Amino acid sequence: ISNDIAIDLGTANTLIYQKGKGIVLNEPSVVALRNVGGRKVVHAVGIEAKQMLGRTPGHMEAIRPMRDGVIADFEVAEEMIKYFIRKVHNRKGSGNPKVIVCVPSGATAVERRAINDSCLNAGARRVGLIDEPMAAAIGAGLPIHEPTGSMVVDIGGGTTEVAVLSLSGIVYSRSVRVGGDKMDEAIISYMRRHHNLLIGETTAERIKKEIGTARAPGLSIDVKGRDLMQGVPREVRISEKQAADALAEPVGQIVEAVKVALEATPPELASDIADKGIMLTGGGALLRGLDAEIRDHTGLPVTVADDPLSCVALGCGKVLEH
Ligand SMILES: Nc1ncnc2c1ncn2[C@@H]1O[C@H](COP(=O)(O)OP(=O)(O)O)[C@@H](O)[C@H]1O
Ligand SMILES: N=C(N)SCc1ccc(Cl)c(Cl)c1
Ligand SMILES: [Mg+2]
Repeated sequence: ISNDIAIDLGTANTLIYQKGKGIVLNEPSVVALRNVGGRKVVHAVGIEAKQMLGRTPGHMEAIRPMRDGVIADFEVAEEMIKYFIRKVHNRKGSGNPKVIVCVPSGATAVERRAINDSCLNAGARRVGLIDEPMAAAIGAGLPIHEPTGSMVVDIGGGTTEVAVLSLSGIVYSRSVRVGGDKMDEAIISYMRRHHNLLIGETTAERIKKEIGTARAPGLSIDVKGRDLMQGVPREVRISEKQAADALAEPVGQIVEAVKVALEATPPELASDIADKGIMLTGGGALLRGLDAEIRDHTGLPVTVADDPLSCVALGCGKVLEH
């Protein structure tokens, strides 16, 4: 029994894999803070904190400290990390925990040092950082040890990360701040402007999951929220076609990010990718029809990973075990 862990520190969700056990934590990357005196104290982390989004009293806030793929608040991020690490600790396990944390290509030296330090402050004896797209690829079952290039497109909350890998190494990587959050935000903007209804970010995510799609059909759901002009609560019906229209902008931006990456690919790797095509991972890959949109605009085969939300955690878990 071990306390060694591998951590997917996502913009929206954090997952921990524990050596010998598998994925033992999967919670929103959210911290709720309460004002006391002039100080902010940690009130909740993870599942409860996300439920507080859009629902806080004045003396509280709920924050996503990694929301845009950068560390927005080092102290809150460190509190989040230490909370999750402490939550999975097994008193029956060995000490001197080794901790692997997945790092997106664009993370800065300052951010990497901060994550290292948070892990040490949580009781880690050793901290290893591994490249996140390597983790995503391994978790998606890509044979990244082969010479032939593989492309992974990882659509998360706050970012989409594209990488080309070969022989166990990253050859190209690019990050854009378009992903699941931009999709939610487009649905929010759509509801405001077309239906005069103000909706919360959690409701927007629910709409995206239930009726969202990258391609117009159709079916309909009830959407409740705040009236734009007068403020009274009310509800409207929204269809798949409407949701498609809402999501078209961020979908197009994701497709463009994939095109930009492809365009940077040198000849031999382009040949490789022309054969194998593109692997989608991340929760954004669950958007109905996104694979088809990418295929259509690139002319390349597009596959959706098995269990796209868990690919990175599964991948670094594999690395942890070996
Ligand atoms: N069924 C779904 N359809 C579309 N998007 C989804 C679905 N399920 C989850 N998502 C989105 O995936 C994103 C989370 O992806 P994830 O890979 O966990 O991101 P991160 O690693 O950055 O935390 C969120 O924007 C979430 O709303
Ligand atoms: N994992 C993501 N793709 S976004 C959050 C994030 C940002 C910087 C670092 Cl070092 C880390 Cl470890 C994590
Ligand atoms: Mg991720």
